[PDB]
Amino acid sequence: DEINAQSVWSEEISSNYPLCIKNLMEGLKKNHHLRYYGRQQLSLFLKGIGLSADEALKFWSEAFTRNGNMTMEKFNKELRYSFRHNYGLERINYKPWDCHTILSKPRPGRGDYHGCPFRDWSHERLSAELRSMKLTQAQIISVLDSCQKGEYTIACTKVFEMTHIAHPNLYFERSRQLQK
Ligand code: SF4
Repeated sequence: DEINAQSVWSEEISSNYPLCIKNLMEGLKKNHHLRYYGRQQLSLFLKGIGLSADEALKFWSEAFTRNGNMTMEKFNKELRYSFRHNYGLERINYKPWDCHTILSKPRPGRGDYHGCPFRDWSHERLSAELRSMKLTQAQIISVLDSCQKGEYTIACTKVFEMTHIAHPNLYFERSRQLQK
C-alpha cells in the first residue's frame, strides 16, 4: 500500500500521472473542489491505482475542507455519500475510465478539469506545461503536431516517451514500473 491519502500528493507518485490526472489534481488543490465529471475521472483513477475506500475518504475530505473551503459538516452533508458510492460503500462496479471514455464525455467549460488536456488546452498552455516537464521545443513541436492531427492518445504517449491500449491507469502502471 505505497498508495494512500498522503502519498498520492507526493512528487514521487504524482510524477507517474498523465496530464489529465495532473490537471484534475491541480484544479483540486487550487479550488479545494471538483465538479461532477472531474470527481469521477479522478476518483475512479485513484481507485484503479489501488487507493482504498478508507484512504479515498481521507483524501477527498481533506482536499475539500482544506484552507477552510467548507466545514466537514458540509463535506459530510453534500459529498461523502458520492465518494462512498464510487467504491460501493452503499452495487455497480464503477471501472476506471479509459482514454476513449474520457474523450466521449462532454467537453469541459470554465471551472472544469475533466477530459483530455491534449485536446482541451491551447498550444500556449501545453507548451509551458511541457517545458515544466523538461521537454525541448523539438519535442513540444512533435507533440503539438499530434494534437493538431487530433491524435491525443499519440500526443500523450509521446510525452510518456520523452519523460521516461489507451488508458490513464495504464499510463500510471507503466510509469511507476520504470521508477521501481
Ligand atoms: S490520453 Fe488518455 S490519458 Fe493521456 S491525457 Fe489524454 S486522456 Fe489523459
